[PDB]
Amino acid sequence: LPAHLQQTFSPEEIQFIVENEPIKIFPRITWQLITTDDKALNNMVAMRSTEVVLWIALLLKQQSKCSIVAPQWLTTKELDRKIQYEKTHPDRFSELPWNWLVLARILFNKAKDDFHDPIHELRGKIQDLREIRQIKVLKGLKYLNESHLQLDNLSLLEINELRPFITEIMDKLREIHTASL
Amino acid sequence: ISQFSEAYNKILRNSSSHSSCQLVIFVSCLNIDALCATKMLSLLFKKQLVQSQIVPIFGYSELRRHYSQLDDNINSLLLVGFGGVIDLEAFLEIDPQEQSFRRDIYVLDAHRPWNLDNIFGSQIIQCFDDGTVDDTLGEQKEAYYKLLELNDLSKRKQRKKQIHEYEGVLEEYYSQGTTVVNSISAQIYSLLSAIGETNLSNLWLNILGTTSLDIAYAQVYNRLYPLLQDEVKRLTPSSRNSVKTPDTLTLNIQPDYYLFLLRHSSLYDSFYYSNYVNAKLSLWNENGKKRLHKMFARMGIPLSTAQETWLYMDHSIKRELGIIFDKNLDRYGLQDIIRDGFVRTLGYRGSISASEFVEALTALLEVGNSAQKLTNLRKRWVSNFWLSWDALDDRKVELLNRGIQLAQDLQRAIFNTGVAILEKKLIKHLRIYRLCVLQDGPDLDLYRNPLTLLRLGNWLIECCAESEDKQLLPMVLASIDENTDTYLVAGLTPRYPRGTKKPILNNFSMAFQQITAETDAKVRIDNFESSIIEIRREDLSPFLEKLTLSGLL
Amino acid sequence: DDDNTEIIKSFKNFILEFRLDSQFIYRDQLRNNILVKNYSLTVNMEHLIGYNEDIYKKLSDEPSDIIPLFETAITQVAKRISILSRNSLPTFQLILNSNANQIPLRDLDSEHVSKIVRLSGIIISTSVLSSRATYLSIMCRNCRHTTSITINNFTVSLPRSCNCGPDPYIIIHESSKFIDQQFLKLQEIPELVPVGEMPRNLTMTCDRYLTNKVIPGTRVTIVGIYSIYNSKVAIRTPYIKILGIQSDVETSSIWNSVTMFTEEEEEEFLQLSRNPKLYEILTNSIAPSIFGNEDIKKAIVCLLMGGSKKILPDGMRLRGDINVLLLGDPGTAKSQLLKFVEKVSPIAVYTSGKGSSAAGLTASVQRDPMTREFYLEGGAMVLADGGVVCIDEFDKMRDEDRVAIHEAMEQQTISIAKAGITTVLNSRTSVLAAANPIYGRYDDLKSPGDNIDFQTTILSRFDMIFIVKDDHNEERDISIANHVINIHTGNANAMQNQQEENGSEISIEKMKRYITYCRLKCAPRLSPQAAEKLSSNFVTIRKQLLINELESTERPITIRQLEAIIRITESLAKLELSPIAQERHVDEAIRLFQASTMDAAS
Amino acid sequence: KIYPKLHQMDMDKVSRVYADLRRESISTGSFPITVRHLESILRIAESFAKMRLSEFVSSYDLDRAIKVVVDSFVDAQKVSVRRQLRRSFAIY
DNA sequence: TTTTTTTTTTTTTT
Ligand SMILES: Nc1ncnc2c1ncn2[C@@H]1O[C@H](COP(=O)(O)OP(=O)(O)NP(=O)(O)O)[C@@H](O)[C@H]1O
Repeated sequence: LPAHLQQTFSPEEIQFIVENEPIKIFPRITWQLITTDDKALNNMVAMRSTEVVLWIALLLKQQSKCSIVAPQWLTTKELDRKIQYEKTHPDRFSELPWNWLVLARILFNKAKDDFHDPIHELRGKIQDLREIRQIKVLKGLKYLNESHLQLDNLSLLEINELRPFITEIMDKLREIHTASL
Repeated sequence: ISQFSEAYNKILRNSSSHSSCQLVIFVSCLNIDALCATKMLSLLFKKQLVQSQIVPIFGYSELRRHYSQLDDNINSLLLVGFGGVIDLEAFLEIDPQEQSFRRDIYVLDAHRPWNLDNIFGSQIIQCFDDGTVDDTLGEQKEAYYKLLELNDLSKRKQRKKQIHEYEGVLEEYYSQGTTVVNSISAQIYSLLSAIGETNLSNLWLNILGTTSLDIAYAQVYNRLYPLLQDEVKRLTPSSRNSVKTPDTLTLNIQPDYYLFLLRHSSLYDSFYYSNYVNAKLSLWNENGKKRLHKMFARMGIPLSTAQETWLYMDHSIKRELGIIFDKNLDRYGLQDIIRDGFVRTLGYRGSISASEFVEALTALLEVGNSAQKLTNLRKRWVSNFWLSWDALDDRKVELLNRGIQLAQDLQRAIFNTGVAILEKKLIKHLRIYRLCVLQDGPDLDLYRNPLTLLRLGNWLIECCAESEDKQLLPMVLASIDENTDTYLVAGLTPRYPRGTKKPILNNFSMAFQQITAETDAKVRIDNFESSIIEIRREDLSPFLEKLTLSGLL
Repeated sequence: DDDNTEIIKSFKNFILEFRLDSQFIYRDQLRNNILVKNYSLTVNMEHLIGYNEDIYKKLSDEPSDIIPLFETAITQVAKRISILSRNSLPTFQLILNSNANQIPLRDLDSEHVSKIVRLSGIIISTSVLSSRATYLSIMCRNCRHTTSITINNFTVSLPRSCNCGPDPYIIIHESSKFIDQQFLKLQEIPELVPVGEMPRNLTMTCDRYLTNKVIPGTRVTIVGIYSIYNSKVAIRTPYIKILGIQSDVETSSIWNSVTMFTEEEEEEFLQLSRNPKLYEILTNSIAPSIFGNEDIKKAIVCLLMGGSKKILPDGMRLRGDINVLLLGDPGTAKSQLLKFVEKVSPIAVYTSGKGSSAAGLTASVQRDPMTREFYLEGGAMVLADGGVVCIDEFDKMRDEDRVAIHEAMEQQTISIAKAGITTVLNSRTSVLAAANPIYGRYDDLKSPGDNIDFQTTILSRFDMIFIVKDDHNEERDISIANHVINIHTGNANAMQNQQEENGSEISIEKMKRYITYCRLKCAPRLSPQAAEKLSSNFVTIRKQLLINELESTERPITIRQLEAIIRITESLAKLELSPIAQERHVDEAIRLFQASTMDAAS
Repeated sequence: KIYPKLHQMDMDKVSRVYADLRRESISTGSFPITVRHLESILRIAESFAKMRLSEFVSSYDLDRAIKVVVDSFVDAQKVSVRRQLRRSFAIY
């Protein structure tokens, strides 16, 4: 009996979800490993771009025998185009990698060394991004009605963290409304 | 006697397996030299992904307790700060266990002289002295190879005379003043350097490790600045700001002071609880009090501004502070305060000199928490040891600040107490040595800590003797609260006024042994450190008569 | 001002950039508080000195000329945080506190004027809310030019430029925005630095979210700024404008109130209830000083929790919690005891009067000699409402409102019909009577009654009445006499209580938070049979004191005495944090007043 | 300036000897002792300590105080104090 | 450009 949470996923868990996504790395090394869901690989070329799953890269980065590439979406000049799109579109949430907030904390915890100037930059840009996005959320919350919801582009962290409030509430809405008849 | 790369790459061979391992550190003990060294070492093991148990031993006998207690399939071993004098092969015994023996043991320390069993007869060790003391030390070379394997009547007293020559030679070694030499941290730093790794952390841990002892001599620590400052020049965090940045944010050299708790405490009390100010300027005296206020009368500084928090003193008073000092402090003999040493920066959380960051580490040692009561107690000390382990970790800066204020608590006890003993005039000059004793007062449990009396009598030897001409004399202090009269007692040695002609080699390590070789009733070597023992009041007074004669030094 | 605008940019920088690893604390704090409608932020000056020293060096220099600027940016910060554009958004408040360095009040003169001073003192009396301008606009009496003034802080008369003259402008009152201002009258701490003299009171002023933050008569800390204004040479009145204010520990309390929650309390308060010694360990909280007198020692506790207070319709309501008598020979420790008791109370007033120190024991309404018109001046009993009543010298209390004590203890009120005002105002205050009995031990061979003034009725008015008799007796002394020299130096008994802290005993600044805690939960109540037990116990208490009075002895008992012992039950029960009360539970409350029944028998 | 302090080591003696100073304070009349009366003795000694500027109380510093308290009480007793002398002797 | 104010409450006292 899980007790907690229970319907919603723990952020602690959802991170375990996203940790299963593919990304590119820059190996130090030149058995098999066999594993299960891995496929690849034969001894993987050092100092070259290669696709793997995140968590393995996390661990070998912990041995520093690999280096994780910054996602091509994650950059200062890019965040600018997206957040600007965000200000000029008061209703739509624009477009995101969707595992991103988790990715942010994940990489900054360890992968911090691989980026060029994420420090004192992106954490602010994404704090603000999450900000204007958060007010776009909260302001979208007055249209809340049964039964229709367009959250469109919203991140799983973003969503799940607030899941209980719309879910639980909306039931109290729909139930009573159709109950009228 | 081996370069680090060999023993390290060899401990690798015995290193990874599951379940682990089998090898473990013995943190030894409460002395700080291990703490940084262990931590970097910890990180090392954590960097090579290797499971290790972590043991914070306290008692000397407690080592026997632990080695005999649980070690089973352990294929290799680490130890610190111990066995630089007494051999474990005798202490543990051991005995052969399966050439290429089933178990390796590592041991680290700067204390001298090494045991005769330490460089030669390699069984448990794997002697770590490299590359500090070669020396030679060609005396142990003859302590075995002349000793081993050792007309027939006249060559009998001849062989025994040459052996008596080796006996009288080797007798002088192993009978000699015990001293510290080099912070093991820099050994493991040049070790990590041999492997090629240098982390700004690890150099700062080196700083704290080296700096750990700076109240005690240097002596190589004087030349350690180059062994460190150059590495500080080996680290170029950036060409330029890059303000601040909120992260890295790394150390630099600056005007440090022997004056105490500068950054986080009032400038007044900074001069006031500080050791160097104490004896030189006579702090227990009201004379030197007013006289100190003369210093601000030359510093253009308000008594209020002395009561001020360091954070709020005017930027003017900050920039001109050192120059002011240069225009004044040279008057009373205070020119040796100023030091160019190292300061870590968390920036937004503040900046802290190494020298400062040391003290709060030493705070968590005594505070911040029938013979079984004191074992439970020592156990509490070892318990609060760990809070200092995490107090090394930057991740929580908050818990550190506890011990930081606690330093003001400690010193507020100490400073007050020392003076309390000064106007009492508890000093007995004796002949060979100055000595005192503490029967009672406030917070004697706080005086149970070896270090509280260490800091205490450190402060009090600096105090009692600047010099304070002439002929600096070694010291001993004692105290009791509970346990029926354990009377914690420690040996102590004079610090020169920054101008050290000789190493000076404490003789009480041997002498207390001569009393433990003497009637030795109630005497307890349960302590790791020869400088200090438990003693019963009943036999301590005759322990004092037996301490008078024979005077060894 | 573009210099000030560079400073504006400097603070916007200060907020957006700053990090404690990794969230930007003030930045979070903003969007946190904007939905609180706090519209204010509390900033550590140390995160500031940690961010850039420069801006403080100039901030510490003429903060008055900057503090509003500091706000004009952060009020803009919300603009870039609260919402996106392309309302109405109120001009922010800022409250800054810092560890700083404490300064004593008596030494405050000139010098530091127009700077920051951290300091404590204590507030005496709260001024009424006084609202002040925020925005105002004006049409001209003659040219009808429409002016707009943003009135900012921190006088300044209205500008006259578009006969037109001299200054033809009157406020547009309809469209204007506003804020409250408190006008704190606060006093230096009782301890320092009176020297020989009287405590000073220096006047300061709250505004906006700072207002009503602090109770009259509670220990507090204000930072603020030392400044002056004329207020009819040049002889201008000294004062301090207020930013930011922080309560001295806690004080929080008011109103309804606070926890908040820091969960470990519930558990730690429940474990207390699971500790069988808790009642008695509270008893061991009360006097580190006093060894012995365990009876009255158990008697103090049950008052502070509050007892049964039940309001049942109609307007009939019975008091809590009760009254207690410390009357006995000097050497009772009862004044030393009381000086524990008041420090225990979350909110109370210590009265040795007469009334304390200068207080009319009851509120005495006194005309403002300026602009006439009587206004109620407050009273010790009044200010102590929902808190402890401390009384010494009760032999000497004011006789006229002695009756207002004879009343307020019971009806939980004081009626003032005097002058204009008829309002019956609340004193729910619970009295503890510490007075010294007439002639000491001499009323013992006499009639013990009429000891208190000329009537026995005061006893009825009180509840737990206790006569403390110390004979010079052996060995009960030699152990407390042994306790003595330990108590003094070196606090050899005050160390011995710190291992009982780790072993058992309460910290007692905790005890405040405990009694604050369980007085805010609803009133405890007994099951029926302990009550019927109060009936067969008391039918014999009353029977016993008619039969005791078979000697025609004058006296003592009432039907408010039984009920008095009732409230002690819900007291001792409110210890338990239990809606019910067990039979024996009540029973030691019985044995607890039982000594007072023999006080009737002696 | 000077702030005197006794040590508990020799000062239990005044708990036992106060027991001596009160057990027979029963013997004749009452009181005019209190537990405050006991409290005050240390207050008497500390003063002499302040005169000696010893900064903490010597044993003799008590002997002053104690000896004061003795006859402070003793001739304050009535002619029955003829007996009350012979008891407080050991408190000399 | 300035205007205009003695009872009631409490107190300490022979
Ligand atoms: N546990 C204790 N019992 C008795 N006396 C104590 C105790 N602890 C300390 N004392 C001392 O004895 C005095 C106790 O107060 P006490 O003599 O009863 O005066 P009081 O009655 O409290 N004041 P008052 O209300 O005017 O009679 C204090 O002055 C202390 O010095």
